Amino acid sequence: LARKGTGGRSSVSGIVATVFGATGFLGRYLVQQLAKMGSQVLVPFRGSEDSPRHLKLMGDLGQVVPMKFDPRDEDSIKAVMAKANVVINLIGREYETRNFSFEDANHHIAEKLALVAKEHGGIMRYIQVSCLGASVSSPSRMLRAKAAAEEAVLNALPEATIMRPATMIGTEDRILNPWSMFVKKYGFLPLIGGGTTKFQPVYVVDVAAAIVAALKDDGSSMGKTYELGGPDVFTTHELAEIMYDMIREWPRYVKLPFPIAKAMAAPRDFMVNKVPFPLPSPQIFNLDQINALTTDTLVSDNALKFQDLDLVPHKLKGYPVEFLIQYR
Amino acid sequence: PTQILPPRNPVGGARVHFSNPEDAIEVFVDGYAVKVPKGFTVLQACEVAGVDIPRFCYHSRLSIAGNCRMCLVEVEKSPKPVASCAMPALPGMKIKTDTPIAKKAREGVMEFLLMNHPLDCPICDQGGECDLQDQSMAFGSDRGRFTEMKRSVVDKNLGPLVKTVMTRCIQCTRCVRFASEVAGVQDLGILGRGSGEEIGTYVEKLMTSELSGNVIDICPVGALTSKPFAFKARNWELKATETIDVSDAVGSNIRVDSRGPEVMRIIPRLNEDINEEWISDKTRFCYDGLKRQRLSDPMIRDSDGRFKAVSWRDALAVVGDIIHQVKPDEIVGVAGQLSDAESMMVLKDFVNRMGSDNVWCEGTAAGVDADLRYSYLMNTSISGLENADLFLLIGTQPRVEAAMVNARICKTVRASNAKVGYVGPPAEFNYDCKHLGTGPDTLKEIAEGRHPFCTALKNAKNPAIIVGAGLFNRTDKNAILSSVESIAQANNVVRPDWNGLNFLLQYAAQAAALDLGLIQQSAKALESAKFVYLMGADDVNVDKIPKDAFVVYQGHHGDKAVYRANVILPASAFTEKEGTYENTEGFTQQTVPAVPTVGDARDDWKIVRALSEVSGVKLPYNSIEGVRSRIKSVAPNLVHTDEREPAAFGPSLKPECKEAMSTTPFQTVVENFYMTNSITRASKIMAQCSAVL
Amino acid sequence: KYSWETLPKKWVKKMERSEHGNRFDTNTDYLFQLLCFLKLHTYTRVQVLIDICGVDYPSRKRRFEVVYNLLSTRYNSRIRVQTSADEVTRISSVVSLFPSAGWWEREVWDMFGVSFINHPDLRRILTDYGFEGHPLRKDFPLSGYVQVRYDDPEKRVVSEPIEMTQEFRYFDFASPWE
Amino acid sequence: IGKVSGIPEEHLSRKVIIYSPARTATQSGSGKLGKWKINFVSTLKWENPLMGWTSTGDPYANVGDSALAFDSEEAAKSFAERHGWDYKVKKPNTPLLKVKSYSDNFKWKGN
Amino acid sequence: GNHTAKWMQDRSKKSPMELISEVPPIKVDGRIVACEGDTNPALGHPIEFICLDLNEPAICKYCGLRYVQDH
Amino acid sequence: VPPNSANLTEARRRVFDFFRAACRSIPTIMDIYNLQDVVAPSQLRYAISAQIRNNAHITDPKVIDLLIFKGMEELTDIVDHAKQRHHIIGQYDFLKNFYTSNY
Amino acid sequence: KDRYNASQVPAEWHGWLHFITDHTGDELLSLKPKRYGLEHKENFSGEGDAYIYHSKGHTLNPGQKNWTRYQSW
Amino acid sequence: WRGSISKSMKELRILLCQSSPASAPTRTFVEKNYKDLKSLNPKLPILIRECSGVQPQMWARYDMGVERCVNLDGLTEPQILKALENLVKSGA
Ligand SMILES: NC(=O)C1=CN([C@@H]2O[C@H](COP(=O)(O)OP(=O)(O)OC[C@H]3O[C@@H](n4cnc5c(N)ncnc54)[C@H](OP(=O)(O)O)[C@@H]3O)[C@@H](O)[C@H]2O)C=CC1
Ligand code: SF4
Ligand code: SF4
Ligand code: FES
Ligand SMILES: [Zn+2]
Repeated sequence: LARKGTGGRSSVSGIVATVFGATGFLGRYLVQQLAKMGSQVLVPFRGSEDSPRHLKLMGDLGQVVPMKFDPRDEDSIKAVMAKANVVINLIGREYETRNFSFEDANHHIAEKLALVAKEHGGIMRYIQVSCLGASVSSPSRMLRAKAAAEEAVLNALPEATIMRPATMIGTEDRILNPWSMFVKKYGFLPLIGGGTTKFQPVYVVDVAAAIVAALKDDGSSMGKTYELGGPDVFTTHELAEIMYDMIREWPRYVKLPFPIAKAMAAPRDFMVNKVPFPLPSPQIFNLDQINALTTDTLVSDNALKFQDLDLVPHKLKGYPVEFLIQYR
Repeated sequence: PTQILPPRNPVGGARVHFSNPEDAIEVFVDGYAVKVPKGFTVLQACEVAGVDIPRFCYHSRLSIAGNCRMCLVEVEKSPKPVASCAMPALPGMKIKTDTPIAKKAREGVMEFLLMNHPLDCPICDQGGECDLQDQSMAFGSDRGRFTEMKRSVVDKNLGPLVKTVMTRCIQCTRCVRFASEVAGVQDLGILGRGSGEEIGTYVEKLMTSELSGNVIDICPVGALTSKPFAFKARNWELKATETIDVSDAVGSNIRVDSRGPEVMRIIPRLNEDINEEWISDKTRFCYDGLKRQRLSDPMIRDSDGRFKAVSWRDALAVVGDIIHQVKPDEIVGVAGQLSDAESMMVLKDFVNRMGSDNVWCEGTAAGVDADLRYSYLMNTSISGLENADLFLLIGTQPRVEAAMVNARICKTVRASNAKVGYVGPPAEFNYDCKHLGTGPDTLKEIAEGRHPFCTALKNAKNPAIIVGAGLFNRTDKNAILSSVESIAQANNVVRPDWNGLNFLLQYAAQAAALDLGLIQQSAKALESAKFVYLMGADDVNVDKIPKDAFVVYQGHHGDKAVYRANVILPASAFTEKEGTYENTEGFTQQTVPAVPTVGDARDDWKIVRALSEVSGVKLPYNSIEGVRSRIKSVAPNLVHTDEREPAAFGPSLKPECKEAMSTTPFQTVVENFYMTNSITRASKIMAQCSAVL
Repeated sequence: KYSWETLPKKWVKKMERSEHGNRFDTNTDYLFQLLCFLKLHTYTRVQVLIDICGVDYPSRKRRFEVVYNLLSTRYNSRIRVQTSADEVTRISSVVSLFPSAGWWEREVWDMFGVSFINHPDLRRILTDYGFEGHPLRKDFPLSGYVQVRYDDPEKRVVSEPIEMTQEFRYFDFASPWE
Repeated sequence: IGKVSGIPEEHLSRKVIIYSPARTATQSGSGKLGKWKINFVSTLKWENPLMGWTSTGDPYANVGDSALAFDSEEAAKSFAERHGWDYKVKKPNTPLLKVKSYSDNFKWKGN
Repeated sequence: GNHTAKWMQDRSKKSPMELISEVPPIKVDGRIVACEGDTNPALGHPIEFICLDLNEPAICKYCGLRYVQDH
Repeated sequence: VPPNSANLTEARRRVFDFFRAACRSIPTIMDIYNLQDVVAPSQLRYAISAQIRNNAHITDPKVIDLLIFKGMEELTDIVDHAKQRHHIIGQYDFLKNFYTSNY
Repeated sequence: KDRYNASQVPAEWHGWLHFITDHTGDELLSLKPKRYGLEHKENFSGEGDAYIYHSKGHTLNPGQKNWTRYQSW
Repeated sequence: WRGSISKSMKELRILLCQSSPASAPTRTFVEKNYKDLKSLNPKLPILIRECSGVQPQMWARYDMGVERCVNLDGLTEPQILKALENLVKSGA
């Protein structure tokens, strides 16, 4: 955009972004890309002010302005998107919480940010982030919601990019860090469904590099739902094989039939019932993540891949997984 | 005992000009002999000895004065400290610049100057760059005994350029001499006597003269300061680049004093061969342009009529497509008056390989003769005009266009009593002008020796005949130039050692253009032409271009060409780039980039070469040094920078002549001089200088 | 001064001063030999290498000037033996005579780049570990070349990218007339 | 001596200008002349959008003017050629001490 | 004003330009005034001697105070 | 180490000495910083050789001495855990510029 | 008695209370300037925006000024 | 002396040099030939350009911007004129 600089960390890029999901595992890499290529980031946080503290750095003195906002209350989303031209949406959950349901956290928000950005005429690029294979009739209610979110962000706001990152790996992720700390149940890894799932993980740095690459691009990458798949189409068991290469442990997997898992994840699905107590965020056994685990639709079809962003993803061996060394 | 004395070279590397190596007077500056030509004041006999004598009113360009006694060196056998500025060095004179009597005299005077002087140093615009502050902090006493009521003076209104605080002014008379002599307008005066002395116009009279903004550099005190540079910066913040100027084709030297990304103040700098230490008020206060109305994003035209600030890929793509889908002979490449040599070379090499030959500078009218380089140069150097005996300014109004050429003409009318003849429109001249005639008829009257001034032009030893390129626009340009060269051959003007024939130009690019052969062959270009490619040309008549022409204005400001432009390409200014310029006398300066380009602007040559590669034509070079090698190919004059390359071919090669038009007398080529180009038109200072007329 | 009479004339090669502290601007070859003199000598007993001040004159041909200060706790006097070694001239090291010269010469090499001959453990002492460039030179910009360091997705790591900061404002205070 | 100097590669292909700063036209004093300075063009200076102040990105922003001033074109050229810069020396324009005297103000215009 | 609209975004406290343009000009006797500052010559600006030959008030550049001849 | 480089011959000899030192030290480099899986010994030898060859046109002996000293400094600070590892893995036309900036 | 912190002590007393002077705030209140005198502000550092201070480009300050010295076209 | 230059070439650039020992044959050629050449081609840009030391060349721009470079390093006046004749012939 109106870029006046050389690199970043003091440059300008005319991108005063509001990364709605910045205080999150994908958010810290995307905010660092947007604010290391020298552009403002209006990180909106939901609760504790300690959430975006790790984002006050990685941006030079107001290039990252953490702001407070209530997800269900507008006139605050409009205040966060007051001075903005890019609005990325990383607000998503893999687990239903007693207060915010799957739609009220994946679909009824993305549609709401879409509408309140449409109203705030001036949002040049609105990126919408949803999981890969999030198409309607997918088992996991998280993916059906995330599909409705795409359909409502494109309808209510055309020329709005839609990344489709598959399960993203990296430090502080929700895919590998639960498996480790469950290998700390004495090497016991419960790969569910027998590892027949075929899903294409991707180094979160490269998902961020794609989310920024659709901003730095021209008028293209508007309304075109990418699929940030990644290389080396894996299987859950095979991906676990690479963890045990980093964390020094001996592969001691077990297979779990899907009924056994869905029964093991039958608790923590009474979230709307147990009102006077919030449940502890089901990490590995998530009935909805399991419904997604069943069908191996998490593979990039002939839709737009990283190749349509002049970008090639990193592998999943070596550094893009070296966050596991802290578990040795 | 085998000592190592310092070299003792002149004060500023000052070239000492012996009129002959025989009359070298030898004087002792602090017991160190120095050989100075006959007539050197003691101050110059010390500036030859490296001794810097503190001077308040002694300017080398200006006359000599005793309005203050800050120098007072003690010569050997005089009863009183002699003012060094006026005492001519006599052979054997012993000058003691640091003897206790000299230092006490300097401290005495610097106490008197700081006695009635107000404590305005914090609020003084020239607080850091002050002769009074730097002479008090170096030669004047550390304390002042005057504790009484200083005198104070009201602030005279001297126009929208020179802010005046006469209380600070020390009445050294330097400006009242500069306006009387160099500027030659005679408006300033030392009204009154005693401490009540007040410098300025007795009646409220804006300094209507151009070239009168240099009084601030002349002024050794804050008193006279740039009102545009009201207080915006300080003498220490300003990072200085030794750039050149492009407003007028004199190509005056300059220091673009910039603070960060913007040009705070444009100040002259010594270059004895173009502008001694003076720059026109068109150059001092055009810096305000470079920050107003700048084009910062490449805007193409949508399906409505308003612009759309697309990126560079899209704008270059649309321009390339529209040149691919047009007939070749319909491409024209009008190049702006501020365009450097490189970008004009790139424009030529682009619109050439596109199958056209319709590139030309903005000012050069149809059928210019750019073959022989004397035909558009000031063959006699701008310094050479100091040796001229008689001038014949054929039109050319040199006070208006090429103001430093007129400054040299006025200096060499005052110093050596030269007499000028003027065949042009009725104008106002600093000096005695002796207007001859209004039209070309009186030019024939001189060509045929039937004029009372032809007998003057004959008898003069070294004559000069300035013919402004403003009369190339007339249809009978060959006839006028033939009569000019007839006057030359008749009065022995252009002779092997003088070459008094010289044409001045009014556009900075015009010399470099006519050097690269950027000639408008004829009309029927810019008409029946469908890819007009204005390269920063605002003064091109956009009423000539056909309505269906896809004008692509690669300017940096845009006044009227931008409104017509079907696609804009924002370029850099003259300070933001590094462009090789050629002034009228053939001197080839080279600007040095001061401030960063605004927004998403690019270099002129970069834009044209990128448009070339987008539009398919593979152009050999890809850098600034490459295109300078291409210039060396097409015109090596514009590669040997900072060196004038005289044209070794007189007018005896121009083929033949025609008849000069009786009607249509010489027309004023520059109407304003305060709005001559785009930088100057979009400025907030030049506009409002319209009151200065 | 007594020290100049006894000293071999060749050792005080280039220069010699006589105020603001006296100095023997010597040659780099005769330096540690000159430092051997003035120490372990009965009438000139310095024994104390106070300081080794690298000084960079860009306009010289021998850029640097390794100014060895020397105190004489016995005779209560201070002599400043100097040298001159450009960027690629290994100069003799006097860590063998005054063992305090170890760190001072590490600092002279770090800041400037005047490598020291047979100096054991000649390793960058002051600047950063991966520091490339020699700071206290003149041509080394104040803000450094690549010396910003910020945290990033390469967690627990501070990168070393190219530098960008509010531009250091150099003020041209220096006035004419000196 | 460019490679051993630790300067990064991208700043040894820099194009400098070895000028001699002309006299400040405002003050008629030659006490700052004859100090040749390399001029790393260093034109890229944006405005840090939080506060009004500027913000360079080139490391050689100030050292061209500040603290790096030689005393002769030969030493400055030797410096900019050791380090491998592409120096274009811009000669300093010096003044002619033309003979002038006081008694020329009171010249007689004959009649 | 417009200059004062560059540094002050409050726009409720009176702009210093108005605070000084609303103070009346000070009558005096002679043709030159002192305006050493507020009152204490050491807590004000360097003494600025102003000329009152004109009819209109001549402002003190440092303090904005205005003086008239009062003949 | 005294600059015995009174000629390019001794300097080249000690260049080969430093090259042999770095090559025979690559084992510990790969061990301490864990590159035995990302990089091959052929590739690290390739990089060291491309370094020593990138600066091979040095007709000055003392400049070669100083280059070898900087290289030994780099190595000794890579052998020991003085510098980190995420740089060691990194240590191992006109139009496309014009579109980005003006420089 | 709750929510107190330093810097709530106005300038009239912040002298007497740090022993810099011996003039109680009831004595310096005849010296506080009436024309430009401003009440204290407790140093609202962190207590929500529009109480905290903001520069003129922070994007939280109402009226975020643009510093581009060049006036675009 | 050729006449058909304005209809074949687009411009002719002769990079003689001011006062070199060499490039003097080029100056003689121009001095003796340019008057007649331009009187015969009243509109062609026959560009004469000076220098300090540039080898005396003779360039020529044809239709589509191509350029023949003929170096007159030692060619005499008739040799230079024959070179120009070859230039004119190689464009038509
Ligand atoms: N993690 C993965 O492996 C995959 C994730 N994705 C998608 O990437 C995006 C970001 O991922 P990641 O950062 O790991 O996700 P997280 O679950 O860690 O949440 C990221 C952000 O979402 C915000 N958020 C979530 N739900 C709500 C809500 N109801 N109201 C307000 N804010 C909310 C969080 O706020 P707070 O921190 O305060 O809770 C945080 O800022 C999501 O759309 C996610 O589904 C794509 C592929 C798979
Ligand atoms: S001219 Fe200005 S800065 Fe210099 S001494 Fe006088 S008041 Fe002070
Ligand atoms: S106004 Fe300036 S130049 Fe004129 S007499 Fe006063 S101090 Fe000298
Ligand atoms: S300047 Fe020479 S004495 Fe006044
Ligand atoms: Zn006052």
